[PDB]
Amino acid sequence: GWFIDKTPSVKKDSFFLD
Amino acid sequence: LADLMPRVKVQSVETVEGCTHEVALPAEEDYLPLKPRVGKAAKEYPFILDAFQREAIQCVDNNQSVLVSAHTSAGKTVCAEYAIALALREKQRVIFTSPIKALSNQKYREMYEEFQDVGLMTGDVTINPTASCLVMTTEILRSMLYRGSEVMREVAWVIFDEIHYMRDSERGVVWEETIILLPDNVHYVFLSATIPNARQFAEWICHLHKQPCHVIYTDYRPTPLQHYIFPAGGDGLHLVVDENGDFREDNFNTAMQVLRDAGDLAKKGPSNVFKIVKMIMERNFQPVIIFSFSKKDCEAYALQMTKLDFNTDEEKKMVEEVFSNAIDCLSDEDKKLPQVEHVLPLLKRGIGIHHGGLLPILKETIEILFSEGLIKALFATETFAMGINMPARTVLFTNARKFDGKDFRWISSGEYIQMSGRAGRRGMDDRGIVILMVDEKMSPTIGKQLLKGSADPLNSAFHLTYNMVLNLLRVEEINPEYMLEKSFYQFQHYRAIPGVVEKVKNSEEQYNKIVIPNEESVVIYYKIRQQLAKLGKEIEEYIHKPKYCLPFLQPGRLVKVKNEGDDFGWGVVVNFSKKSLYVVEVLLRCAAKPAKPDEKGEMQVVPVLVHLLSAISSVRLYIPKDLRPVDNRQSVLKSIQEVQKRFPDGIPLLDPIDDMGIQDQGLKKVIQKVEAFEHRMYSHPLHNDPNLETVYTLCEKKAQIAIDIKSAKRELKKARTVLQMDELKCRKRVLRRLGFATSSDVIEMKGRVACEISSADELLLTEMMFNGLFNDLSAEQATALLSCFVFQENSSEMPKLTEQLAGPLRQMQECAKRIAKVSAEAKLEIDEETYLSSFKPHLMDVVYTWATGATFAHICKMTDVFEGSIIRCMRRLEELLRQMCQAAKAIGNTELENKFAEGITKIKRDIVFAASLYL
Ligand SMILES: Nc1ncnc2c1ncn2[C@@H]1O[C@H](COP(=O)(O)OP(=O)(O)O)[C@@H](O)[C@H]1O
Ligand SMILES: [Cl-]
Repeated sequence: GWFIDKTPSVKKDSFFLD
Repeated sequence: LADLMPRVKVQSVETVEGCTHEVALPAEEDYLPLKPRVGKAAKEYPFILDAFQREAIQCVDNNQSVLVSAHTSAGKTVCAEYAIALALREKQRVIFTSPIKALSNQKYREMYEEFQDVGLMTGDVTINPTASCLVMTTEILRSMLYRGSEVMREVAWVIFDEIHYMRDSERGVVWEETIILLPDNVHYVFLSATIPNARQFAEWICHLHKQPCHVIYTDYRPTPLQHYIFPAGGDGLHLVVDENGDFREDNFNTAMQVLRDAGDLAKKGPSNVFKIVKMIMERNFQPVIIFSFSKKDCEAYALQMTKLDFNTDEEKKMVEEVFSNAIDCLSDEDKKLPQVEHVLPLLKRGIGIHHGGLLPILKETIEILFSEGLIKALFATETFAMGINMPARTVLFTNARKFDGKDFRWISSGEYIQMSGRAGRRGMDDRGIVILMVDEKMSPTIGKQLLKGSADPLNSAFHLTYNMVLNLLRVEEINPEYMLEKSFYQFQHYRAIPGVVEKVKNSEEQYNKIVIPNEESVVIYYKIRQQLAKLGKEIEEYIHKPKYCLPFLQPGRLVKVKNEGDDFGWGVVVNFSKKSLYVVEVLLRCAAKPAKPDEKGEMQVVPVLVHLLSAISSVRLYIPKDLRPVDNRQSVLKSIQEVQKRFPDGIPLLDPIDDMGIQDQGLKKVIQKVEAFEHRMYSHPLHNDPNLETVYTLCEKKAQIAIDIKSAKRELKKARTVLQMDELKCRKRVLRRLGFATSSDVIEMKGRVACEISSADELLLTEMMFNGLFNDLSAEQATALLSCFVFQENSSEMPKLTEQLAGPLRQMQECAKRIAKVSAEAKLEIDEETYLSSFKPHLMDVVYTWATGATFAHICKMTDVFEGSIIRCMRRLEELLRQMCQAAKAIGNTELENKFAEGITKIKRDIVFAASLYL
C-alpha cells in the first residue's frame, strides 16, 4: 500500500555516536 | 533602413607552398585572377626571390594594392622597391611613408643609393621635394593631404612601411587618418609582420577605396630561432623552443622549478647578465643585443662589461677611426662633452649602448659601428627594436615584466616577436638564438602563448582630435562624420553586421512561412502557458534549496525529476548523502535516459543531484528491503501506478509553506500568479480543443523565430552604431563656444590658426595666442614657455624657476583652466588637475638659457634629465615654433610670426641640430 507523511525528520546535531 | 555597411568578399588564390594569397574584393565585382606580367620586369634582384615576394610583385605588376604580412627580415622591402621601380619606370611618383623620422632618414639613404631620384620630407629636413620617389613621415603626409592636392599629383603608389605603427596610441591615429584621406585612384603597398587579422585590414582598404586589395602572408623565417630561458638563480639556459618551432615542455618545467626554489626563503658576487653575455662570447654567439627597458639599467649592464674586452686591436683602431671621423663635424667645445668621453672606452672594448637618452650623433654613430660588426655586445632599449633591421646573432632579455598603469604585467607575445626578430642574420648565421631572463613564476600555458604564440591582432586605436576635426571642417568635401564611418576602428565593430543582417531576412522569411496559425487568440494561450512554465521553474528553485527539501527525503517519498529538459516522470527515493551539493538515489523510469511514452518502462535506481527535483509529494509509498531484484523494481512501478489511480486529480504535493516551511515572501507572490494563470489557462477556448497541441507547436516555432529576430536586430542596432559620435558632438560644442568654428560647422579664422598646430595642443595655444599672452613676451621666454607643450615624457622633479619664467607659466595655466572648464561644461571626460599638470615646465630654465646663448655643457648641469632627451625636446620645439609661425601667418599676424622666427634662430645651432649622419 501507501501512506502520506507531511512531517519531516530531525537530528540532534550535538549527539556523540559510539 | 539606411544600412550603408561594408559589402566586400574575399577569395583565396592558389599558390605554391611557402605563402598564402587572398584578395579582398567588392562583392558586386567578379573576381579576376592576376594575369602574368607583360614585358621585362621593373627591377631585377641579386638573389632568387622567395614565393611570397613573387606573388606580391605580380600584384604590383597588375596595379593592385597589396598587404605583405611576413616576419621582419623575410624580405618585405623587396616588394616596395619594385613598386618604386615600376612607378619611376613609368614616370609616375611614389611616396614611401614611414612612421618615425629616424627610420625615414635611413630609408632615404637606401632609396637614394639605389634609385637616386628620391627625396626626403620630415618635420626636420626637406630634401629634393620634386623627387619622383619621396620618403616622408606619415605626420608629414597627412599634413600635405589636408593642405593641398599637389602632394599626390601624379602619385601612383604609396608604400606604408610597418603598419604596426597604427597600434601605437601616440601616432596610430595619424596613420589611420592618412589612409582614409588618400584618393581612391592611388594604389598601396602595406608592409607588416605576421598579424592574425591581415584579411580584416585588406577588407577595410577594399571597403574604403572601392578597389581590390591583396593579402600575402608567410610565416617563413630565413633564419630559424632557438629560444632559451634563464631561471633567476640558475646556472645555465634551458632550450624552451627548438628550430622547428616546437615547444619543449620538458625543459620549460625544469627551468621554472629551478626558479621556484632559487630565491631566498625558498632555498659579493657578479651580475647574472654579466655571466650570460660572458658565455655568449665564449660560445661564439656574438654579436648580441641585450634589451633593457630602463636606460639607467641599460648603462649599468653595459658598464659592468667594461672589465672585459670584446674587440681586436685591429677592430679598436677601426672603432677609433670611425668614431673620430663622425665627430669631426662637432665643435671643439662639444667634443669635450662627458658623454663623448664616457662612451669611446666602451666602443673600444666592443661594448655599446643605444637608448633615447644618448645624443643623436652618438646614437647614430653606435648604429653605424654595429652594422660594421665592431660592436659585439650592444645593450639597447626597446626603441632599438622598432627601427630599421639591424640584426644580431643573439638577443638577450634582461627583464620579462614592464610597468603599465598601476600594476605590473608580462611582455606580450607581440613585443617578444618584435625584439626577438632581430636574432638571426640572413646569410651569416645558421640559427639565431634568444635568451629570456625570468624572475617570477610563469605558468606553462602563458609561456607557450608567449614564445610560440601568434602576434597580437592589429586593432585600430583611432580617436578624435581637435586638429583633425578643424582640418575636416576646412576642406569643403569631407566632414568628421565621414572620417569616423570610414575608420578601421568602426570597420572592426561593423564586422558583426554581415552575418546578422543575412540571418534576419532568412528568418523574417521563415517567420512569415510558419505564420499559419488558425487564429490569433492562440498566441494568448501560448503566452499563458509560457508564464506558467517560468513560474513553475521558480517554484522548483525554492524546493531545490536543501535547507527546505532534505528533511522530507525519506525512503519511499515520491519525487519528480527533470534535467535540462527531459524528465523521468515520477520516482521513489531510497536514501541520500553528500557528494563531491547533495545526491539522492531514486528509482525512475528509463547516464541513462528516461523511458519513452510508448515504452512500458523498466525501473532503475540512479543517483541524482538534489537541485534536479521539480516536485515533491506528500505520499511515501512502501518499498522492498532488498531492491536488487528486477521483479521488485517492477513491483514498485506497479505500486506507483496504483497511487496515481487513487489520486486522479494528481499526486499530491507538499505545500511549500504549510509543510516545507519556506517563509520567504517572494514565494507567496509566485504561488498567487500560478493559481491565477492556471485559471486563465483552463478558461481559454483552446484548452479543450484536441488540436491544441498541433497549434501550440506551430505557435512555439513561430515564437522562437521571433526571438531570434529580436536578438539579431538587437546586436545589429549595436553593430550598426557609430560609437564615438557623442564625443564628436561634445568636441564640436567646444569649438563652437571658443569661436574656432560656427554653429553651422564652418571654420572661423581662429580655427584656421589652430589648423597649423598639429604637434601640440592646438586648442590651448590658439587661445593663448588670441588672448594676447605672447604679445608681451620676448622670443626667449616665448620659446621657453612652448617647451611645456613638447615635453610629454616627463618623470622628474621640477626645478627652481625664476620670476621671469613663472609669470608666463602662471598666465598659461590660467588659459588651461579655462579650456578644461569649457570642456567639462561640454560634458567631456577631463580632469582639471590632470590637464594643467600634463604640460611639464621642467625645461623652462634649460630652454631659456640655451636661447640666451649658453653652451650645451652649461645647460646639462641644470637638470638630471638625460642629455639626449633634451635634444629630442629641442627638435620638437623647433618644429612646433615653425608651426606657430604658420599659425600667426594664417591671420597675417606678422609681429608674432617674427617672434617665433626669432626663437627658432636662438635654438637652431651647434650639436642640438647637428645634421644626421644618414642624411
Ligand atoms: N630572396 C632573398 N634572398 C636572399 N636575401 C634576401 C632575399 N630577399 C631579401 N634579402 C635580404 O634581406 C634584406 C631585405 O630587406 P629586409 O630588411 O629583410 O625587409 P623586411 O625585414 O622588412 O622584410 C636584404 O638585406 C636582402 O639582402
Ligand atoms: Cl608572372
